[PDB]
Amino acid sequence: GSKEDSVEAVGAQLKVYHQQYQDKSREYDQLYEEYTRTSQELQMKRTAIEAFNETIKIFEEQGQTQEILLNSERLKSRIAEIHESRTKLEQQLRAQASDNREIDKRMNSLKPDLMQLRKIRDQYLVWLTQKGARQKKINEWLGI
Amino acid sequence: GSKEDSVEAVGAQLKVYHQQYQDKSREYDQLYEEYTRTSQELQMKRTAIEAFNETIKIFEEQGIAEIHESRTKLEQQLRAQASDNREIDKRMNSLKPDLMQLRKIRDQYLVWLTQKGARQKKINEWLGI
Amino acid sequence: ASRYLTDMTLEEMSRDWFMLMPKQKVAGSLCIKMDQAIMDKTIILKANFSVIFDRLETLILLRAFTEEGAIVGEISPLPSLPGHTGEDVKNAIGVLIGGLEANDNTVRVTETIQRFAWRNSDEDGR
Amino acid sequence: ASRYLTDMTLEEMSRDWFMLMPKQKVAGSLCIKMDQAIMDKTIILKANFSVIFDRLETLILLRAFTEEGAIVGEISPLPSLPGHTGEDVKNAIGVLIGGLEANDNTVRVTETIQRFAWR
Repeated sequence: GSKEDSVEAVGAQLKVYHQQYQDKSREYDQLYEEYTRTSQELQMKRTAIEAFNETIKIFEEQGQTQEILLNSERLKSRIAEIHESRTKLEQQLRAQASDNREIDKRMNSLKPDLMQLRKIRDQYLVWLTQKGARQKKINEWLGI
Repeated sequence: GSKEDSVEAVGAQLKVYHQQYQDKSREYDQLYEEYTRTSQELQMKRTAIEAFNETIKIFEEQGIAEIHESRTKLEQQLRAQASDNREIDKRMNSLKPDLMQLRKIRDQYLVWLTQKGARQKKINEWLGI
Repeated sequence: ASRYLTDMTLEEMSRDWFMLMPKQKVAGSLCIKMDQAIMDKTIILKANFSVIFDRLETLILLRAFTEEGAIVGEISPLPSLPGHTGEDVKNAIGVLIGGLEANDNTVRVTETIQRFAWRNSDEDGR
Repeated sequence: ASRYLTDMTLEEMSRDWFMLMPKQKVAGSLCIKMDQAIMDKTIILKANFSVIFDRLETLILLRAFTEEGAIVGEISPLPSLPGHTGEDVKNAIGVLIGGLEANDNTVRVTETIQRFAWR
């Protein structure tokens, strides 16, 4: 009756806020797992292209030690293919780094609403607790 | 006798909060005036030192040593006064959060009292008109 | 980040106002009072609220004024209830603006309101 | 920056607790309950609260826990009453700490409280 109806309504609003926070944090967990996965992939690709860089540094040092026919000309073509493959691998690496930055953007766009929802959920819980709502009713409103 | 008692207590608390706000505001303004004053003083001292060592160095390309000691004392004065001004800046930097929070809390108490049935005369009464 | 904007003055927030036809609705823990006896007017919405991360966070008080300064509407957090989110304030602004436009009223919001939590488009001219 | 820090979980916040000798103070709009029946105990304070500018801004809830895990004290915002400032919480925490110390109880606070609230 009035004063009890208002407490029950605040409990319903706590349920709403808690479900909203659950959804937002679920989305954030999805994005965070994706971010960690793509970061590990970026590290792998960095290591691969770094090995390529080492091999091509050997190539520089061995190309400066020459200064015909086909003893060397047969290599200086497939090795240019290896150069092109290195630069293509990096074209993929930076393309993935862009998507990783966009994922970070989407996560940082969620952090404010996430923190606000968590704080207001805890505040509604504290209010209901101060109005005499036992832990069983609080868990009813939360869900589990 | 109960609800009115709570309203009156919240009104006295609004009095206290408005007092805190208008005290820390006086403090912050007193410090801002001093910051600008010492800033302009050090600004003048910078160009004074400029002219000092400018006359020291330019007219030395040909061949009056007390001007060196004058520049020494001026550098020392500027150093100490810059330390003092930076302390004033550090002091008034930690008042802006308290000022913002106090203003928001005072306005929130005002709105709470308004919704509980406090007229404009009562609010001005708790606000010193 | 983290600021506190105030479109209204202490007198404007503390000023008494009377509703001829009181229309009081509730959006979340926010109360939206409106005088539906107002018609064919140009109304400006002025609000004090705190912002964080360049988003509206907590509404301190919103009010609606005519050109001559009279108050015709208000959005305020209820005293006995806990706080609200920025989306609650946006919904409250939307409800107030829709209810006001339903009576041939030209609602306009301030620049600070139009930045963070804003609604409304345009009314004709009565 | 701005960060909402939490020492307690949902269960610790919603948990039911009792006071055999309830002593209560009301500092501003903050209620400080404690059990005066607690003597010669080790008690830890846990708090959920917001922080802006590396400063305590708003307390959501603080509760005192024995080493076993029983809630014997609480600092909470009063419902249906306006908010508070950081200094209010800073004083209420000291009030609770002194009330616990009078009963020969040693009080410790979490690493979170010691950075933004201290004693």
